[PDB]
Amino acid sequence: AMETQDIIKRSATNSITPPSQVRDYKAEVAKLIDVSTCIGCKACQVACSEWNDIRDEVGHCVGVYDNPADLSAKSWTVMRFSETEQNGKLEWLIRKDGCMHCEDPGCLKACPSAGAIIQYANGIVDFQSENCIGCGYCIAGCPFNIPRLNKEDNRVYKCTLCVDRVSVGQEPACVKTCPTGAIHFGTKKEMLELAEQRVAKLKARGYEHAGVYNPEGVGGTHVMYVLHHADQPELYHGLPKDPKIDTSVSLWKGALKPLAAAGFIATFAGLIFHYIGIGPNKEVDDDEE
Amino acid sequence: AMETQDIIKRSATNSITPPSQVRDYKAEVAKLIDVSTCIGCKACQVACSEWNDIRDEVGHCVGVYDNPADLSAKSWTVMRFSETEQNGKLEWLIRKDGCMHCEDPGCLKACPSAGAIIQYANGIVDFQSENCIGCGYCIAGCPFNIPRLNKEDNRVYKCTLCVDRVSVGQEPACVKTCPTGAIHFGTKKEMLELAEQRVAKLKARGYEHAGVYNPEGVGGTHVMYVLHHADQPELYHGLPKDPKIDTSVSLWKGALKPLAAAGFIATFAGLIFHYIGIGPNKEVDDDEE
Amino acid sequence: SKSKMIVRTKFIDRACHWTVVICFFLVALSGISFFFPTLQWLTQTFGTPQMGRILHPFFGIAIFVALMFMFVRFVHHNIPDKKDIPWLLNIVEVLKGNEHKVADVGKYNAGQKMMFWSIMSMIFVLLVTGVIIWRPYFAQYFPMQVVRYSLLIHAAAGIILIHAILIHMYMAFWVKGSIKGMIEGKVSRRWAKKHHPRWYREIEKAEAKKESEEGI
Ligand code: HEM
Ligand code: HEM
Ligand code: SF4
Ligand code: SF4
Ligand code: SF4
Ligand code: SF4
Ligand code: SF4
Ligand code: SF4
Ligand code: SF4
Ligand code: SF4
Repeated sequence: AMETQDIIKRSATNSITPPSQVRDYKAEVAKLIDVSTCIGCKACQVACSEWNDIRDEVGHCVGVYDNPADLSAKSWTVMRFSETEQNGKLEWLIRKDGCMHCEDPGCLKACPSAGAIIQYANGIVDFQSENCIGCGYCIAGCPFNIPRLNKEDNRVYKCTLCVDRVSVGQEPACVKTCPTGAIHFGTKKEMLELAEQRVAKLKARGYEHAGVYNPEGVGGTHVMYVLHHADQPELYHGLPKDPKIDTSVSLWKGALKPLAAAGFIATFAGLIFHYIGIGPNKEVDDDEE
Repeated sequence: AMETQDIIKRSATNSITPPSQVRDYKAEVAKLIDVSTCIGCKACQVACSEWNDIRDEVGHCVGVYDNPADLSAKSWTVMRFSETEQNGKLEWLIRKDGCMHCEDPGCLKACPSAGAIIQYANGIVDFQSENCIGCGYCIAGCPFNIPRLNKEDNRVYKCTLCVDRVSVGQEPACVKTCPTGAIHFGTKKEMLELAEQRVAKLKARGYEHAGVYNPEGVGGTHVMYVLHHADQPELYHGLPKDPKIDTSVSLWKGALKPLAAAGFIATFAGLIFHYIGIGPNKEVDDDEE
Repeated sequence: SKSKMIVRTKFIDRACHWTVVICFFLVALSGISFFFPTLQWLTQTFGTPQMGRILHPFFGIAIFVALMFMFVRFVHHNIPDKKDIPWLLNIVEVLKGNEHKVADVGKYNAGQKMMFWSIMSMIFVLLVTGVIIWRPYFAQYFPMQVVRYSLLIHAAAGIILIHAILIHMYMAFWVKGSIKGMIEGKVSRRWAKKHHPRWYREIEKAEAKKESEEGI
């Protein structure tokens, strides 16, 4: 572990013993998914599985184009389809779903196993499986419901932002494959620029609420979207509006720990000083004099 | 760890359980810095930081060209300048400073954390950060004052001899960049040859004490110098004359340990056999008969 | 002489003592983990090796502060005097459980006094060398050579103190009735007569006399 010496966050690691991160002068990268240019071809699902050496089961059709129906340990990205008339005419909104590579990841914050989840200087959040204990805390800590457990090895898996390709200078497999160029990749700074240019074009076409989805509640994401209707992200098969780490999780992983620590220390002190101060309670402390 | 199976030395590892080193049939490599051809351009500082993804702070000028003023966790090599008239006329002696990759490294000898410092069969001494506890023992163990702690992660860093480039067949970044060819790289055997050829040329120009700096006190180094004045290495901004691991460190990390071990074992034996032999010292051993 | 026990140690000095013992356990074990790296388990004394490196010196400082409180409260009772010679000469006889027969023992015996000064001198040495080798806060101000000597001396002092404590615990376990006095504070008069004659004689006199001074 830590061979790259650019680990800026590490799960279950005390704040006063930070992970190796001297090689942190690197530009943050990002994937930009422009749903207004997506044709729902699923090429990204196929390219992802092919590159990553994984295959999900052959499922069933239950009335919709969506398939697989959900992310799983063997499907790291899935296209989600939504038909709606909420905006005045029939629209088919199609969105690629998978890890958002949050700047402040809830999965990492909730994880109880040291080093099971890490965040690289470039923004990629990845699972170091040797340390995963299969507790599933990360599934609840994630504001986007992304981590998935593999029944065959009790470990979670998800989109790695093709860390094995990016680490040596190549863009992710899904990015490269996208037929229409709905998916873009590069430094986050220039992806934000491309996103704003696209939003301007959508507004010029009549989408007054077009916008970039890069949620401040999780510190921004390294997988962002350009949405025709940024005022209604739920329309895109439940994309959360203003996502953030849940308050109960923040308290549980935050203040509860040192509070409990103080109680324990204080209790031990009290009991110890108590025994010593007063002495045992035996049958006769009186005939001892 | 040990994936390369060519680890010839490992910190805090008992001598009877040596590290994996079956793949040890490899030629030793070396960098040769000919200070008589150095123009003090600092290209090596820049190339090093660029390649290694590190950036130090923008410092201050306090009257000399030297900058940064010292090696740090973010500056793995620095040019050191010295103006002198000690040899009869004004000379500007300029020397590239950084890890010497000693054959018998004092940093590794002083380190108390298993695997935090290792030595490869080819001569490269490197820090495995996952195991570093930030004690700083290596800073004192080093005869050249090279290791530097990163305040942001409590770990030491230094020149890695571009282990990530050399491991796959390419010379270090500073070696390649050197404008005048003052820095050379190759197998240590041929670098020693180049060094002697250079020394011969310097002698022919009037430098009767020109020589190669490859200190026997540390078993030779994998970063060597050709010096115009090898009889006065201190002139080159304090380069040590006849460096060696300090006697106090050798005793502390050497004989003190087994001695203490014997005392502990012997003490435990004595006390145990003592209790058993004589028995407790209670209030009355006499009315027990 | 009509009470099962007599107070040997006040609550304040008992509280301190056991605070020192708990801190010492953590500091000694973490120190040993750096000294003998093969004993990997000890690298988890403070949770993780990284944490142990950080906390060792802080708990060390706490031990020194507490031992200085102990120093000013016990030193006057640990002063070597000509009466201690008898002890020093029949050590072999004392170890066989026959000290009373061979020596004059007051509040604390000659062995306890030697231990006291050994312990007090070593913690001072450990404090000074410890500060010198303390990164990131203090080591920077000291010449490398001084840091090196301090690394050697600190290790040596730490080992000496741990041996000393091993012996100090053993004796405490050996001269039965002793641990209770340090936990509860009281010693039975017979324990006082056998192991510390002169001492109890003094309490007995101080006792009776001042109560006889009242004017019953
Ligand atoms: C008086 C306060 C003390 C201070 C400031 C102190 C400080 C230090 C420091 C800074 C280190 C180097 C590693 C690290 O940073 O954790 C160290 C090592 C050590 N200390 Fe202490 N310490 C103190 C007390 C003690 C005591 C009371 C003992 C004995 C129980 C002890 C035994 C050791 C040992 C054995 C080592 C490791 C040396 C080696 O690697 O061979 N220390 N201490
Ligand atoms: C679990 C381990 C220990 C036990 C059972 C223990 C037990 C005792 C007992 C029973 C006494 C008083 C005996 C009497 O009344 O004559 C005593 C005194 C003392 N102990 Fe400990 N102790 C332990 C550890 C330590 C440590 C770690 C230190 C400091 C490094 C320490 C320092 C002292 C001192 C300074 C005294 C006073 C002695 C004098 O004034 O001569 N003890 N201990
Ligand atoms: S490959 Fe591109 S166009 Fe096709 S479904 Fe995925 S994001 Fe949409
Ligand atoms: S989307 Fe979920 S799994 Fe991905 S980085 Fe964010 S919190 Fe972690
Ligand atoms: S399941 Fe998630 S939370 Fe649990 S150890 Fe593995 S990565 Fe961490
Ligand atoms: S970035 Fe890589 S891991 Fe993530 S969805 Fe795309 S192809 Fe799969
Ligand atoms: S790059 Fe070469 S010439 Fe330039 S300062 Fe460094 S060693 Fe000297
Ligand atoms: S120069 Fe110092 S840091 Fe480098 S190998 Fe030698 S002893 Fe270790
Ligand atoms: S600071 Fe140095 S001596 Fe200490 S563990 Fe890290 S590499 Fe080893
Ligand atoms: S060999 Fe590599 S790490 Fe060392 S100074 Fe040169 S460029 Fe930097």
